[PDB]
Amino acid sequence: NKDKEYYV
Amino acid sequence: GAMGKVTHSIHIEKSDTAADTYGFSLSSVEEDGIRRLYVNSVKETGLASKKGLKAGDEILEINNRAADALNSSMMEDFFSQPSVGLLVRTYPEL
Repeated sequence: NKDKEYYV
Repeated sequence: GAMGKVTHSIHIEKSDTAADTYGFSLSSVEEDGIRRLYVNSVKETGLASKKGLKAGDEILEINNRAADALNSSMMEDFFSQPSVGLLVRTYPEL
């Protein structure tokens, strides 16, 4: 259950 | 082979990258009722890759703060900065 992905 | 987990820390700077991106993503997940942060989307030959990050690595701390003590306001503030420190927990690749 992923609720956000930060692309850095 | 992968038996126990290994914990290590790295400090990364945007000025050591070609295009001001570290080349990885952080996945915020709920896993069996528990909030966790994972490394994901590690670009081959990116800075995070050079520093030995792997997709699926658990992020235990960012800038000396436990992952479960972070919120989205802190996350955005942290990754707006020119550098960042991470404590991660991993298995040997093989």
